[PDB]
Amino acid sequence: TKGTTSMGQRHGRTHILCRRCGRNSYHVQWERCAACAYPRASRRRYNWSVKAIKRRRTGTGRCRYLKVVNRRIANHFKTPK
Amino acid sequence: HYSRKPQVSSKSAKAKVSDLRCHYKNTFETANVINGMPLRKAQQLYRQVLAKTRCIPFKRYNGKIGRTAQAKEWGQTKGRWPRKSVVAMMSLLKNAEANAIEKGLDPNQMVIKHVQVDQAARMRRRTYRAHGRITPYMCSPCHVQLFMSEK
Amino acid sequence: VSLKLQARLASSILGCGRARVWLDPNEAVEIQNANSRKSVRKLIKDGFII
RNA sequence: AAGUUUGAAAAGCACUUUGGAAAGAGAGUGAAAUAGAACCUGAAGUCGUGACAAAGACAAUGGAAGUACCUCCAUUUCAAC
RNA sequence: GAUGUGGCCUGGAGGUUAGGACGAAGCUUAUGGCGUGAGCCUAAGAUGGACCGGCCUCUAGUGCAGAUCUUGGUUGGCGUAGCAAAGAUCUAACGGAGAUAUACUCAACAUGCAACGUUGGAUACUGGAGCGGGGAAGGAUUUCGUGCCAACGGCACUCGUA
RNA sequence: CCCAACUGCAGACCGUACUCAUCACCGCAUCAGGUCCCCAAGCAUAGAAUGCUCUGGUACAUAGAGAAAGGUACACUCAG
RNA sequence: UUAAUGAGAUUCCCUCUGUCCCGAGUUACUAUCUAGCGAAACGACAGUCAAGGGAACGGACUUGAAGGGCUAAGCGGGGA
RNA sequence: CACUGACAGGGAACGUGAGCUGGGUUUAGACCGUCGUGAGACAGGUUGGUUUUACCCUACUUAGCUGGAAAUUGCGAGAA
RNA sequence: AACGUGUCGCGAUGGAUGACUUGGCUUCCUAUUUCGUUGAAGAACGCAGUAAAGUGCGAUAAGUGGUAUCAAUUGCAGAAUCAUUC
Ligand SMILES: [K+]
Ligand SMILES: [K+]
Ligand SMILES: [K+]
Ligand SMILES: [Mg+2]
Ligand SMILES: [Mg+2]
Ligand SMILES: [Mg+2]
Ligand SMILES: [Mg+2]
Ligand SMILES: [Mg+2]
Ligand SMILES: [Mg+2]
Ligand SMILES: [Mg+2]
Ligand SMILES: [Mg+2]
Ligand SMILES: [Mg+2]
Ligand SMILES: [Mg+2]
Ligand SMILES: [Mg+2]
Ligand SMILES: [Mg+2]
Ligand SMILES: [Mg+2]
Ligand SMILES: [Mg+2]
Ligand SMILES: [Mg+2]
Ligand SMILES: [Mg+2]
Ligand SMILES: [Mg+2]
Ligand SMILES: [Mg+2]
Ligand SMILES: [Mg+2]
Ligand SMILES: [Mg+2]
Ligand SMILES: [Mg+2]
Ligand SMILES: [Mg+2]
Ligand SMILES: [Mg+2]
Ligand SMILES: [Mg+2]
Ligand SMILES: [Mg+2]
Ligand SMILES: [Mg+2]
Ligand SMILES: [Mg+2]
Ligand SMILES: [Mg+2]
Ligand SMILES: [Mg+2]
Ligand SMILES: [Mg+2]
Ligand SMILES: [Mg+2]
Ligand SMILES: [Mg+2]
Ligand SMILES: [Mg+2]
Ligand SMILES: [Mg+2]
Ligand SMILES: [Mg+2]
Ligand SMILES: [Mg+2]
Ligand SMILES: [Mg+2]
Ligand SMILES: [Mg+2]
Ligand SMILES: [Mg+2]
Ligand SMILES: [Mg+2]
Ligand SMILES: [Mg+2]
Ligand SMILES: [Mg+2]
Ligand SMILES: [Mg+2]
Ligand SMILES: [Mg+2]
Ligand SMILES: [Mg+2]
Ligand SMILES: [Mg+2]
Ligand SMILES: [Mg+2]
Ligand SMILES: [Mg+2]
Ligand SMILES: [Mg+2]
Ligand SMILES: [Mg+2]
Ligand SMILES: [Mg+2]
Ligand SMILES: [Mg+2]
Ligand SMILES: [Mg+2]
Ligand SMILES: [Mg+2]
Ligand SMILES: [Mg+2]
Ligand SMILES: [Mg+2]
Ligand SMILES: [Mg+2]
Ligand SMILES: [Mg+2]
Ligand SMILES: [Mg+2]
Ligand SMILES: [Mg+2]
Ligand SMILES: [Mg+2]
Ligand SMILES: [Mg+2]
Ligand SMILES: [Mg+2]
Ligand SMILES: [Mg+2]
Ligand code: NA
Ligand code: NA
Ligand code: NA
Ligand code: NA
Ligand code: NA
Ligand SMILES: [Zn+2]
Repeated sequence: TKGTTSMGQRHGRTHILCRRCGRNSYHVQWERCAACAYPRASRRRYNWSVKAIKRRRTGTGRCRYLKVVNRRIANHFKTPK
Repeated sequence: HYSRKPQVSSKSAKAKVSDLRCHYKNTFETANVINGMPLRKAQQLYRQVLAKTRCIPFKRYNGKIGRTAQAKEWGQTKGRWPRKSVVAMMSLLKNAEANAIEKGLDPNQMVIKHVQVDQAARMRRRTYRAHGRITPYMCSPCHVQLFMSEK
Repeated sequence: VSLKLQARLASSILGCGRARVWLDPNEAVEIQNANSRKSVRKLIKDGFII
C-alpha cells in the first residue's frame, strides 16, 4: 500500500549532478537542470523568490576576476612609466 | 563540594564519584541504606546483596516493584538486589577506605556519617514508536558523595 | 587471544568452510603468530591446522 | 542551533596515594578553583542531604483571632530612671 | 465604562546632584522599616567583581497568570508500560581489571553476583525459491590489519558495519 | 606497388575495494514492510508441494527464575 | 429465458462438530518475580457516600453517614 | 409451538460498547421504483461497508506491613 | 513506626539575569566609481613542513614581481642574515 511499503518501490534517480551549478537538479530524462535551466544559455531567475536570487548572485562565490578588475578601475588603470 | 563537613576533619575520609552511569533511583536506595553503618558491616551487606541473601530496601522509588521477605529486616515490604549499583558503591567504599589508610586511620573503626546521591546530567537516546513517532530514551546517571569518621 | 584471522586464512587456503577447519586447542600462542598465508601454510604442514 | 565571557597572565593542577580506566583523596598555581577548559555572574523550577516542626483519616491552599515554641530582625529601657 | 492622581515601576535623552576596589550592577532572604496600595528603603550574604543612585524635564519596542500563546529547560506518571514472530544453547580451557575481591568469629555452603571474546568438544537450526556463492539499481570505504571501549550497536561485550 | 608464411616493435582511456540486505538500498532506525538477474545437492513423493539431511552458512535477534487470574497462538482434547 | 461460471445475496437437507446445553483439563509465549535497560498518553487543584438545593445528574456547597496510615496484583462502576 | 407452581409489570443516563457483538440505523461503491430537464432526491426497497487507549485517582476483589484512647502530644489519672 | 508534609542551612540539576559587544539595523556624505568571447558571474578540483573546515591562492597554487615599511611569523618546527638591499 501507499506509505511505508511503497517507499521501497522507489528506484533510480530523477536528478543527477548538474555540470553548470552542481546542485543535483539535472533531470536525467528531460536533460535539463531544474535549478539553473542548463543547457539553456540563460539561468533561472524569478522575482517570486528573491531569497533564491540572493543565494546565487554575484559575490556569493569567489569573484576571481571581478576583484582584480575592480582594483584596476579604482586605480584608474595605473601603468608603469 | 561536599554538602556537609565532618566533625573532626583529621579523623575522616571522603570519597566522591560524578556521572556514575548507574541508575540514580537504584543508587539512591543502595547508598542510603549504609548511611549510619560501620564501614566493615556496610561492606558485608553489599557482599550478601550480591549473594542475594539480603536485599536493598527501596523506600522512595519503589513504585510497583515486587515484594520480598528480605525487606522485613529493614521494616519494609519491597526491596531489590541492584547488582550494578552495588558494585559501583563497593568501589566507592574501597576508595574511601584507601583514603583513610593513607591518612593513618583504622578502617575497622570507620563509620559512614554522610551519604548523598544526586541526579547528574542526563544522556539522550531515542526510541521509535508506532505511527512514525520518535520519543526520548533518557539515561539518568548520579553523583555520589560520602565521608566516614573514626568512632 | 583471538584466532579469527588465522581461521579465515586457513579456511581459504584449504578450500573448505569454517566447520571443517580444525585449530589445535593447545599451541594457540604460535597459531596466533601466523599473520600471513605463508605462515598459516606452515601451521597446516606442521599439523597445527587440519 | 551555537558569545570559546577561565584568568591580568596558562601560572591550564608537577608530585604522592587508591583505582583497569574514568576518577577520588592529598599536594601545588593563582587575589580568587564555589575562576579547573565550552570554565564571569549562576536566577527560577525540580531534586538530594542534615537539622528541626510536627502531623490521623476533614484534598491541600486561604480568612480572622489567639496561643505554644523559635527568632543571625527592629526599637526602647536599665535609678528613685 | 469615563476621568483624576507633586500616584508606582522599566529602557534611553537633556540638565542637576551624588555614590563605587574600605566593593557597582545582578542575585539570595523567618532583614526589618515605611506606604491603604503599585512599590520604596535599610540589614546580611560565610554572593559578586565594575559600574551606578536620587531629583526636574524629554522620550519610548515601558509593567503578564492563562491567548489548544512562542522558544528553552524541568516535571508527576515511573524504575512504571514494556524490551514475548524468525525453536538454542551447553561444557572445559585460554584471554581479560572485569576475581575464588571478607573487621572479628570463622574448614569449605550459608558474605564478589551476574556477565564477556577465542579455541576444542556437544547439541541444534538454515535445508539449494538457503542467515549459500556472485551481479544491476542504490550506497561510497561500510573492505583489510593493528590498536582501542568516552559516546553508539534500545540487554551486554574484552566484540563491531563504532 | 600488391599477395603468402613468418619475424621485429607497439597495443592508448575510464571502471575494478565492499555491499546488494531479518544490519551496508528506500521506509527518520541495524524497522517481521518493499526491492531486478544467474548457479541450485540427497531421500520420501507426481513434485521447485511438504518433511528431514551431506556441502556452504548460523546459534544473531535482552536474558534468568518460574504451574496466579485474565490473555495471545502459524496448539490440543473432551462423556451424552 | 438461460447451460456453464462466481471469495456475489438468500432458504432448506445430509454429514459434522465445544456454536450451544455447561463447562473441564493440558501446552508454548506472556502477565507475574528478578538482573540490565527504560518510555508515552495524560496531568487546573484534587479524589468515600446519601439526600438537598444548584446552569434542572457534585469530589468540593448544606445537613447527615463514613473515613488510622502506607502498600502488591487485578478490574473495568464512576472520573458526564 | 412447548414445558411449568408461574411463565407479573417496571426503574437503574430509554442500566450496561476503554464489557462484547454489529444484524439495523446513518458516509463514501452499486442496483430498482417514483420524482427531477439536470446534477441529484426519497421516515421507499436492496447488497457491500476499519468498533481505538487504562500503567493514573477512586470504587470493588483479593493480598502484605504498620502505628494508635489527649485517636500520634499532657505528665489530662474514669477497670462491665 | 514507615511512606508522605512543612521550614531552615548546605549541595546538585538547570542556564535566566547583570555587566560586557571586532555584530546588526537606520540615516548621511565623497568619486578620472559599474563585469564579460582579451572568456565574466557562478560551479568543480587542487595548493602549506605540519592543514578537516574556513580564508587566501592556481601546477609560479596560505603565493611570484614591484614600491614603501624596518625585524618578525609563531601551536610546533624550519630559516643565509641579524640585517642599505639583494
Ligand atoms: K494621595
Ligand atoms: K515548551
Ligand atoms: K436507500
Ligand atoms: Mg514502480
Ligand atoms: Mg510489486
Ligand atoms: Mg522518468
Ligand atoms: Mg535519456
Ligand atoms: Mg506490572
Ligand atoms: Mg510489582
Ligand atoms: Mg518501538
Ligand atoms: Mg516509519
Ligand atoms: Mg597561595
Ligand atoms: Mg563563587
Ligand atoms: Mg568567579
Ligand atoms: Mg560559573
Ligand atoms: Mg535553583
Ligand atoms: Mg532543602
Ligand atoms: Mg478543606
Ligand atoms: Mg500563629
Ligand atoms: Mg528600547
Ligand atoms: Mg544622574
Ligand atoms: Mg536565610
Ligand atoms: Mg522562605
Ligand atoms: Mg527609582
Ligand atoms: Mg510590548
Ligand atoms: Mg513570566
Ligand atoms: Mg495551553
Ligand atoms: Mg522521574
Ligand atoms: Mg515490568
Ligand atoms: Mg510486546
Ligand atoms: Mg525469538
Ligand atoms: Mg564453545
Ligand atoms: Mg564465598
Ligand atoms: Mg564469579
Ligand atoms: Mg532442520
Ligand atoms: Mg523447518
Ligand atoms: Mg533441492
Ligand atoms: Mg541465498
Ligand atoms: Mg571488518
Ligand atoms: Mg546497549
Ligand atoms: Mg577487481
Ligand atoms: Mg570484487
Ligand atoms: Mg544477491
Ligand atoms: Mg538507509
Ligand atoms: Mg529520507
Ligand atoms: Mg518449497
Ligand atoms: Mg522439495
Ligand atoms: Mg549444516
Ligand atoms: Mg536483526
Ligand atoms: Mg539467540
Ligand atoms: Mg525484539
Ligand atoms: Mg496463563
Ligand atoms: Mg452524591
Ligand atoms: Mg472506568
Ligand atoms: Mg484491563
Ligand atoms: Mg441505554
Ligand atoms: Mg426512565
Ligand atoms: Mg467500544
Ligand atoms: Mg451497544
Ligand atoms: Mg461503559
Ligand atoms: Mg451493519
Ligand atoms: Mg426522467
Ligand atoms: Mg446499507
Ligand atoms: Mg447503500
Ligand atoms: Mg465485502
Ligand atoms: Mg497518647
Ligand atoms: Mg578562463
Ligand atoms: Na521479557
Ligand atoms: Na528488513
Ligand atoms: Na465473486
Ligand atoms: Na467533577
Ligand atoms: Na459535606
Ligand atoms: Zn544546474
